[PDB]
Amino acid sequence: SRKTYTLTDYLKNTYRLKLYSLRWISDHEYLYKQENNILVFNAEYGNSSVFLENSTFDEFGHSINDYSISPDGQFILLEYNYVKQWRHSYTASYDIYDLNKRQLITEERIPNNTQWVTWSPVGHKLAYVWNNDIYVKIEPNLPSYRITWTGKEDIIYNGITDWVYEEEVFSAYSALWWSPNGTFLAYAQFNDTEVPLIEYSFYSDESLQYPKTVRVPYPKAGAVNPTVKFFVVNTDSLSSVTNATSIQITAPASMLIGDHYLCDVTWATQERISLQWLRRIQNYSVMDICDYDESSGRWNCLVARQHIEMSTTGWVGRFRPSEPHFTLDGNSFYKIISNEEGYRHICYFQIDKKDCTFITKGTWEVIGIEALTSDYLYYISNEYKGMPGGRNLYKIQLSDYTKVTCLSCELNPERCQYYSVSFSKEAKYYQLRCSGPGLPLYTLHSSVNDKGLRVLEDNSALDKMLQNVQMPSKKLDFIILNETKFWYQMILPPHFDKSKKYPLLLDVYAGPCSQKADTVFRLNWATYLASTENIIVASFDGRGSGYQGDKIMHAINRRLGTFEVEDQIEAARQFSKMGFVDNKRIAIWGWSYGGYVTSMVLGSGSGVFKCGIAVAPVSRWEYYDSVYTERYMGLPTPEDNLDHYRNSTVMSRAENFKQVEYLLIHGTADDNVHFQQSAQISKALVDVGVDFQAMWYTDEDHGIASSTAHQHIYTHMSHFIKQCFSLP
Amino acid sequence: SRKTYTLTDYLKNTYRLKLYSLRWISDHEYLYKQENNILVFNAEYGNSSVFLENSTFDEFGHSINDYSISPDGQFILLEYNYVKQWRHSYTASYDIYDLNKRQLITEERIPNNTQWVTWSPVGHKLAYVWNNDIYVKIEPNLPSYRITWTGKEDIIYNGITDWVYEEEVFSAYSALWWSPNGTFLAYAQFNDTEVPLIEYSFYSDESLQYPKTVRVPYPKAGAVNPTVKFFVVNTDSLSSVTNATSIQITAPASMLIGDHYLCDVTWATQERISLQWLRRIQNYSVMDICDYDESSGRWNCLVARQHIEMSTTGWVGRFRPSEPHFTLDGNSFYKIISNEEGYRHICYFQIDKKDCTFITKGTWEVIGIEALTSDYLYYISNEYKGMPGGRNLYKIQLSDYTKVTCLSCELNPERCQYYSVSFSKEAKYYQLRCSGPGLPLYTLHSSVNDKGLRVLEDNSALDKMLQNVQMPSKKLDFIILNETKFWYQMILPPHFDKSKKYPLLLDVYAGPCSQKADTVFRLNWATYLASTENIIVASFDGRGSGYQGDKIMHAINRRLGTFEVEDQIEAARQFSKMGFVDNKRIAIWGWSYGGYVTSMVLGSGSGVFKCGIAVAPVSRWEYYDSVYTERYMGLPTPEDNLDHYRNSTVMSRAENFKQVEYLLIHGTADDNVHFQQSAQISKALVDVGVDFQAMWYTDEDHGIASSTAHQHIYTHMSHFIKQCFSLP
Ligand SMILES: CCCC[C@H]1CN2CCc3cc(OC)c(OC)cc3[C@@H]2C[C@@H]1N
Ligand SMILES: CCCC[C@H]1CN2CCc3cc(OC)c(OC)cc3[C@@H]2C[C@@H]1N
Ligand SMILES: *[C@@H]1O[C@H](CO)[C@@H](O)[C@H](O)[C@H]1NC(C)=O
Ligand SMILES: *[C@@H]1O[C@H](CO)[C@@H](O)[C@H](O)[C@H]1NC(C)=O
Ligand SMILES: *[C@@H]1O[C@H](CO)[C@@H](O)[C@H](O)[C@H]1NC(C)=O
Ligand SMILES: *[C@@H]1O[C@H](CO)[C@@H](O)[C@H](O)[C@H]1NC(C)=O
Ligand SMILES: *[C@@H]1O[C@H](CO)[C@@H](O)[C@H](O)[C@H]1NC(C)=O
Ligand SMILES: *[C@@H]1O[C@H](CO)[C@@H](O)[C@H](O)[C@H]1NC(C)=O
Ligand SMILES: *[C@@H]1O[C@H](CO)[C@@H](O)[C@H](O)[C@H]1NC(C)=O
Ligand SMILES: *[C@@H]1O[C@H](CO)[C@@H](O)[C@H](O)[C@H]1NC(C)=O
Repeated sequence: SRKTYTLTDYLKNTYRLKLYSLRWISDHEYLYKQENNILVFNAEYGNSSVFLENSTFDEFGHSINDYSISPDGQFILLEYNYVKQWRHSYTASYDIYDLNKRQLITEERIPNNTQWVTWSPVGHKLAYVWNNDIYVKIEPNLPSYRITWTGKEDIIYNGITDWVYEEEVFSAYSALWWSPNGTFLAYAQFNDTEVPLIEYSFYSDESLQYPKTVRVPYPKAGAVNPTVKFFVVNTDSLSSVTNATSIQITAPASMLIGDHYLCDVTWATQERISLQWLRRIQNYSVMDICDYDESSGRWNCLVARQHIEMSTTGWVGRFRPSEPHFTLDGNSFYKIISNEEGYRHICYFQIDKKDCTFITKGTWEVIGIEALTSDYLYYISNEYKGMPGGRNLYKIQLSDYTKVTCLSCELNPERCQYYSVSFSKEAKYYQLRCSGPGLPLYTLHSSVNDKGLRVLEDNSALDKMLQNVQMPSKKLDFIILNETKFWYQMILPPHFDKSKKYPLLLDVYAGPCSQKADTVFRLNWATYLASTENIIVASFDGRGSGYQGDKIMHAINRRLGTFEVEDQIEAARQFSKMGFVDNKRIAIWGWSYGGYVTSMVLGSGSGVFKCGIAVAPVSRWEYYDSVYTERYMGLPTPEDNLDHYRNSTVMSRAENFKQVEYLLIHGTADDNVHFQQSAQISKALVDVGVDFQAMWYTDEDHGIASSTAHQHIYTHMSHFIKQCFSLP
Repeated sequence: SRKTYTLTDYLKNTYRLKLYSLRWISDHEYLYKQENNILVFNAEYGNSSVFLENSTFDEFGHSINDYSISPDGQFILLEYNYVKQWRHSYTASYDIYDLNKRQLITEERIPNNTQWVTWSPVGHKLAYVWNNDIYVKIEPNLPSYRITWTGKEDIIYNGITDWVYEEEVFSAYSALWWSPNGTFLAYAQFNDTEVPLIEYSFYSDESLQYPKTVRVPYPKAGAVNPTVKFFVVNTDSLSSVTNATSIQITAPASMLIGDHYLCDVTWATQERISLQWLRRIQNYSVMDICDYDESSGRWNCLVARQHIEMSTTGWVGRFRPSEPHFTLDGNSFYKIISNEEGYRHICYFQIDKKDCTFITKGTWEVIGIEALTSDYLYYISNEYKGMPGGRNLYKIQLSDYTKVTCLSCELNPERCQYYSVSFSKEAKYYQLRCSGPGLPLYTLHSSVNDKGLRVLEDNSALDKMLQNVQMPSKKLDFIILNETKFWYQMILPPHFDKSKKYPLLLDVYAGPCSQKADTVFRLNWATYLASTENIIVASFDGRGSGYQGDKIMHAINRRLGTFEVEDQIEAARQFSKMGFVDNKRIAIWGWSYGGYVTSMVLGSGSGVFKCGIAVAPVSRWEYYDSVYTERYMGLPTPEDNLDHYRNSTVMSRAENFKQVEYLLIHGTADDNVHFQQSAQISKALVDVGVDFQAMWYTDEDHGIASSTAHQHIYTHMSHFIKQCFSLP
């Protein structure tokens, strides 16, 4: 009798997850916005005050898009006129509000169209990027000092990243790193002069008579990539008219030998910086430890003090060399590295000593190091109950590595099995965030004795609303494939009955180091497919998937479009043979890597799938960017991996699509996986005389996330699946 | 007759129409290519021999695309390495083969990537265009003389047209016109400096890592058009030492005022050239008559023999100002003009005298003037039986305009109601070519006592094959709307039965001066829809259509997207009265203008139609080109016609589409109706939440005509109509 979770429920966000986003600002207080007052909370006692009144900025004259408060609390950055670029990059105007006064500063304002801004970690110093050059402000109302002069659109980038670096190396537009003193400003410079450009049309509003051509430096696989330089500027010694001096730190000879990348920047102490560098062949990376010299005024990186990571089995790190977490003095640090068994665990490194010491071990993996104090290192792993898709927070005592406590496993075992955490400064308190399988639960804690302080948001409101609807349930379990455990999940319709046969949709991603079977609670298309259409939606993590060691993750090294595709077919075969799935109605779908796999599956000739939907698929590894592709496939030269680059396109399997109903969708302004990719898929289908369905989304990019497009594509695919499954 | 006309038959051409394409080379011989042998024929007696054996160039090494034989029969041009540009333009390599000898010419060869070649009209001089400049050859083996030096790719065009001029004005690449002597070479020169560029992606073979951006100068409505200059060179007075002397002919002062076009160039005599010009507001045109001054060396155009044409109710001419046919002495010419009742007839003009004399009159129109001799003007009209969609050859005795014979009406009246003609030089012989309603029949005749000589091709073969197929029939008829006749044609399934209800597809074009209802015999898609799928396929010629005078044709002046659209809806309504149509299954489709109308109909909210298909549609007139659009729509400024430009888009009707099932298809490399036009439609249906189907064809242009793409779209449209009509 209750209503079912409908397509329109998902689309209009009728059942919302409540959140509790805070920003720790000290060792015992955080900022939180409530009824859009920016408040401060005292962690120990829960009491709150009003940092910045909701009312303030009513007469400001513009919609304020985000804010940032100076660390040593005398000012606040008001971000407005936000215009978005790529995944992380955006441009914006900024005002500055002086708090010890009811006043916006009116002089020496940060310019409009600013590319990036950042407070120093302490005090109130400002660093920004405009027209691709760096600028520094010592005080909010004074003139800025110009640090670089070489900035040029699409060509020279100072302190911000170019397209590849934003997307694949740093996951940020930013390329600035202040010292903990705020004395030193470090920045990377990127040169893209000889990097080719991907070009495409943007139509814009009807009123535009002629289409625009968007042109972006984008190094496709095996092209000339950008180069990078790294610099450091003393921010305390600057002159109103005399040009600032930037000291350059050079990459180690073992990288300058060829094409390479800056991969990580991390200050250790006020006088030591850590640089991780990675060879274009992503086999070899070097951590450089560089110290400031009182005498010379320069930075020396002792060769004997370098740290090396190699991989014989695949590439380095999960998507990148892991982050190093330094002890307070800067003499040692902790880092995730693959152990001799191939499982990623925490290793202890001392700076002028060579090997490192494993402090965690076993048939699971550490996912991230989240905080370090002199008594404790806190990390998240999937150790609990051997479930690779779970997540908990653990604690190690550094005086005995065997002394390990799990801090989150038993807090709410049935409801919470997927945590993330956010510690105050010095880790005096931590916010725990549970993401499923029940409703998300946010809690606060004290670290001295790991006591539960409160409950910050339990989503009770959601709970009450959901009780009135036929929600689906989720199964997490595993199958065996050739002596190995591989997990899967199913989203089962309500009042599921195993004596009936249900149509099955295989939801697939399957990119390297991905995980599609886990314990998090989601409200999404699948929810609707199952609750209203009684469709089983299934996902499976096969060879190539992550968090279960290298044997499985690297099985696909130098070989995309291979074991990961086979394994999705085999999982389906095995789902077929469960008494409850009708083998006449099995479909497959996915987005991005997911579309490539889905396409490669549909073109395999397996006979197992009736129909599928590929959204924004890669169709040919030579079409995608250099950093991601080569990491998994090497270079597409005959000397290296050209044959497989050629044997693993969707075009080559064009003939087999005659055996299936295929819907191909792609947005036309996709700057990440270019429309070209699906354009070649269709040309290939056409050359061979195969019918299929298509949908381009004008001006949409890789996420197809504009509100109306979003509603449309999911509307379009629901029609498609419904009809594939003879469902009215 | 048992078997059916099948989709594959259409697509694979199981049933070929034979043709008889001949090339006259004198008053009494023609050449004909049978197999690959070139044959020469005698028209009077009908004997024939082999001019060029198919074997001659077996060791040429390159596949020969076409040939052109010098008018004095001494040499032949071989065209190879043919690369297609737009509709008429293309590049190619050329060799010249000396006939009296059997020698290829090795000296001073025509260059690669040549853009246009043409023999003089009498002898064997050559004029070609390479890198946008004109070169002349007196003798095939001698060095060429460079006539222009200003040529610049995409900017200066000497002797060839820019994109608009090629497609909308001359319907040709060529912009060279030899004088009948061969003495003078007259050529146009276009300057596209300020014309904006349409840009679009072209993806090419799979192997291209980066898509190429194609950029073409193309004035969209109301943008900066190209400019034109006209020159005439004396080709008898060229030297190697001195440069060629080009004499410019300026346009009339009444054209120089504002923006204008060069519409027609026609040589009257060895020393007289006729030029027509047209004002950007294409409602006024001026014919200029220019003579060579033997002493001066110049060309003078006496403002006094200027002839003016103005239209009160609309534009000038059908798709342009009609062409003049000059009597041999040059002093007078005949030309089709709209008369005072609004019908297009032949008018006689004497060069220095006012007005002109109409030699034909009546409620019908002359379609073309086909030949002129001392005693007779030959022309084609649609007078016979008052059928606007019929065509016939007529003869008028010049010494008494009331003496008008129909030369074609009674030859084969039940089989032939649509002819075209081709006359030999001096018109002593003519080939008739009938196109329907029966199978095409090609016949040769002598002009003396308009006698039949021979039957050239009667398609007997095709006849018998077709006897064994259940072919559809064709109903050609009319409906009365106000006090006016509007013609439709129906394509009826075999064994038609006026008692049963058939589903109907309205096949629409409906752009200005178009005619969809006629007596032509066609084997096409509609053929299949009727014969195999038992679908009636109807076309209708309403307001804005042509060959019925101006009341009908100009009714849509400055109002595109109105009466032509309404009228198609009304036609389908009328078809429903007629009791053999199922009004729950009426559909509509079109290409180009047809696409535009279909989409405008589908969005009218009319309820009449269930579904439709739009291929390569214009969606906004500001997107299409300047010459065509401004012809019917004026300028898109507030002071001229901007409101209707904005009330006539497909985008604005978007909400209405929820009422129907729509399929939109467009080639990504359409340089004519830019993909932009459908990209904007798709985004508008998306912004308003209307579902629909789509299909882009990568790298195809406005014709989407490569064999595979053609097979695929028609396959895909078949599936669409079939399911729209609940037909298996
Ligand atoms: C064919 C399309 C594939 C697309 C992207 C997939 N994402 C998601 C996971 C991830 C996670 C990263 O750090 C955690 C990360 O750090 C660079 C990159 C990525 C990749 C980057 C790649 N751009
Ligand atoms: C909205 C798209 C429609 C575009 C095309 C329509 N055709 C058909 C009729 C026609 C007939 C002509 O001579 C008879 C002609 O001579 C230049 C041009 C045309 C136009 C050219 C214009 N390219
Ligand atoms: C919390 O309460 C204590 C006692 O009044 C006070 O000192 C503190 O400032 C309060 N904190 C906030 C952020 O309101
Ligand atoms: C402003 O803050 C008050 C104080 O609680 C809150 O109740 C009110 O709803 C907020 N007003 C706005 C602008 O949302
Ligand atoms: C930036 O923007 C505002 C309006 O957009 C303008 O008035 C101002 O002068 C510009 N310069 C600033 C604030 O840096
Ligand atoms: C960028 O590198 C190019 C070499 O491709 C060089 O010409 C240029 O000087 C470099 N610019 C800077 C500022 O490093
Ligand atoms: C036709 O016959 C005449 C007389 O035999 C011959 O001279 C002439 O060359 C022939 N022409 C052709 C093209 O066969
Ligand atoms: C044209 O190209 C072909 C191959 O490049 C060559 O044989 C010839 O010499 C070229 N130049 C000409 C024909 O003018
Ligand atoms: C073409 O037109 C441009 C723009 O008016 C002008 O400056 C240029 O000289 C012209 N070129 C020629 C060769 O006519
Ligand atoms: C020939 O004439 C053109 C312009 O008329 C000039 O640009 C070219 O250099 C000339 N060369 C000679 C041979 O006089």
